[PDB]
Amino acid sequence: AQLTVGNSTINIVLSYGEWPGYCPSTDKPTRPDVSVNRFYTLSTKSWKTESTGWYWKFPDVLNDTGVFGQNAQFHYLYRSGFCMHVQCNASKFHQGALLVVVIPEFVVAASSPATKPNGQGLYPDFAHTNPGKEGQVFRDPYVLDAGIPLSQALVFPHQWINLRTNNCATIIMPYVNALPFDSALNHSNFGLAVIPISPLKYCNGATTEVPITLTIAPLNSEFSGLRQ
Amino acid sequence: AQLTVGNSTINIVLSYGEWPGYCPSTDKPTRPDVSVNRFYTLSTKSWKTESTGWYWKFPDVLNDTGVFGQNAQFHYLYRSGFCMHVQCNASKFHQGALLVVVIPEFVVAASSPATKPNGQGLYPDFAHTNPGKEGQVFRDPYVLDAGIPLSQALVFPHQWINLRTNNCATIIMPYVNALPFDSALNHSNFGLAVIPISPLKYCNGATTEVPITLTIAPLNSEFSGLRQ
Amino acid sequence: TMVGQICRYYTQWSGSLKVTFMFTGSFMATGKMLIAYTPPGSAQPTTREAAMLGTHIVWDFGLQSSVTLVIPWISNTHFATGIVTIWYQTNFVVPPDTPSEANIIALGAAQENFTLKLCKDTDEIRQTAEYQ
Amino acid sequence: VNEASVEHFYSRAGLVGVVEVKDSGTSQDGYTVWPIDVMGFVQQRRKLELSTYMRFDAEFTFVSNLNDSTTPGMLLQYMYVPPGAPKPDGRKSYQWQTATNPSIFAKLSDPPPQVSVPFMSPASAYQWFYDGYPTFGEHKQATNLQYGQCPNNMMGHFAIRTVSESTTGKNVHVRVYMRIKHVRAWVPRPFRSQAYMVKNYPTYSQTISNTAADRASITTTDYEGG
Repeated sequence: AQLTVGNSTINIVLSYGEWPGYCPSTDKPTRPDVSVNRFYTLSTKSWKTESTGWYWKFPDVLNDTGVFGQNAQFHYLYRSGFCMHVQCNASKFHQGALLVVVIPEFVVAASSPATKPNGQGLYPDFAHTNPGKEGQVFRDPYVLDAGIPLSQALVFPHQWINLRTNNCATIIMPYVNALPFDSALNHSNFGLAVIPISPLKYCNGATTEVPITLTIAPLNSEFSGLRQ
Repeated sequence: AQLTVGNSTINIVLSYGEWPGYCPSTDKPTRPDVSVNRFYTLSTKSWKTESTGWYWKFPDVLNDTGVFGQNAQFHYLYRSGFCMHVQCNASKFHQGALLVVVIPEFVVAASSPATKPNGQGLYPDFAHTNPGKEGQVFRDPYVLDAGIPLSQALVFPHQWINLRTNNCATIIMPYVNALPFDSALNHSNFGLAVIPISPLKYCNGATTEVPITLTIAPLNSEFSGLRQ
Repeated sequence: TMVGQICRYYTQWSGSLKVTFMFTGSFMATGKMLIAYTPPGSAQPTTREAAMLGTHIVWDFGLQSSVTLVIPWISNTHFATGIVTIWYQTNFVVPPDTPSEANIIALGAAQENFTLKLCKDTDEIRQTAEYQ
Repeated sequence: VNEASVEHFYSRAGLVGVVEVKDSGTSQDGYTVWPIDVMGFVQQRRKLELSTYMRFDAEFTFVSNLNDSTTPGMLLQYMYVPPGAPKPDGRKSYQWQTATNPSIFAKLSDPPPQVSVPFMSPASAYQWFYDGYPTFGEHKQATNLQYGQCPNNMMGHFAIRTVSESTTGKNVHVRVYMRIKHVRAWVPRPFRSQAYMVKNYPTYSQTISNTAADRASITTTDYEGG
């Protein structure tokens, strides 16, 4: 009951019904295969009562991490998909539900501070646009830190985590863009939002923090224009 | 989900990869078959926090018990194997681990009382050498009441009881000796040691004693030289 | 271990080892540990994210009670070799009325290709007392 | 099933922007440029944001008349400045002539002019959701200005003048109607649930409009609705 790729150890939602491939010879890139193809298990988020949620930006989260992060910040062009596995370790006495959703071209927004003519420029800071490996917390999860409502987020590729039912979720995301290749540093293709729809609840004498865990595997990566 | 031999009711480790048989016509013994072949369920040991362990001596434990005990203390020669089944009844809220190990020619030792030139004869009493049906408690389980370390006891035929995993263990022991037949009263061929490697732990409001239970079936017994 | 006692009667050995872990906690407990192997010539990983890099296995308590890790290409020949660290990946999750502290047991053994050569005499038995 | 197509959902040319060529008041410089935003009006801004990616050809129509509704046979010039060209600085500017800079000469008295613009983007499709930054300009301290903006979506400009040496005393009102055609879309989105504020940025306010209406209790459906 386990599977291993490249000395890394550890149902499936296939986004838009297409399996990520390589681009053809047209329409000489470097293909690292299992060197950069492995399981990156990033840090663990403690999920609490009264927690709003978290989000990531996927070409961004691995920019500082490991071998994939080396190639990313040095090759000029980038293409790849991802296989993303979100696990939650809880007990039969905890209850709650998580909505794991993959938002293509997820663009964070800023909120105007209540009373003001609101014409001046407001803008999300660089921490919210590129949260890095640590992810970022929703201040307003109901609108997804954008204008779109949460209740319709199910139109994106998603999966439910219901603690009484399965505790794991796996989403495979093909490369989606308007260009065959793009910049890994500047452009963020999508992001995960893990949103506790139904809040977390338990009884006294149990574990308060429930450890949501995120593990992401690049798929069919290819690079171009290697600098120093 | 049960099995019966000789009006006695109630995975498997086969010791040294050999199934106990009878000796050939050479190299007229009496074979009782299912009369003495049955399940002897001896008493129950309450396993506690801060319990060191227990051990038995198998030709010895049945000497006072039942029909096998009659033939044992009256025939001059003895040969047989054993099928030994150790069960532990616990709850999903208890935790712990037991090491069940079969030590051939297990020879108890005595400990010198701290300060002394230690040249005088010291020797285990008859209670420790022949514990009988009640078994005997390890005073020092770390050395197995001998010189050998516990951590290497896994070289003997053994099995683990991990309460979160299976609660039962079964070891089949063929007859092992340097002679084809031997004395059931004087000589002890082997013994079981049930050693709580990881201690027992639970929370208030649960059952303190966890009942380790031992059930032993003679196999292919044969006897010689019947006295009065 | 029996391997560690039996390789102290020989001068040189080579081969692979395997190290098995077994979790003795309660059936209701869950969590994850990160078991990482560090090849020779490297120091002990400072933080988990440094260990998350190659040659690790993330191990879940709920799913499996036991897990195994193989150690390649060991040799002593000479005159820092290898390090296995165990990291907390998540946290130790527990329901009510169940113990919050558990134990892990480490087993180890050689594998098929392991070999020994040049038998010598062990240093553990010295025991200067001449009465033995 | 045909009336629910995305081809049919984006059809039926609507009013994109209005623009006024001013010869009358203090201004007295007849001409205007116009950006071709396509998102100018908030209501079509939603329907386009339904998808992430769009590829379409546009058909523009110019309805023009005076303050009072009259059509006294002037001549206008509809100058389409494609992306990456300069813009007229004035009515007599040298850029009104050029070439490679398509023009339409049409008298008001005529039927409205009609032209089609192909798909001009460097990429394979338009995108109104672009995460990340267009350029490397960065040592920013904190300057977040250009986040989310994409250069690839700019379609042209229209410049209109009255084709007169001397200053006319007339103000011309031009309505622009665009018809999306041959449209493909990718990666559906949810509809905007909040009120738009800035034109180019998806910013909302801290008073959060509920997605649905309200009612008395979760049980009773009695008054108003819910």
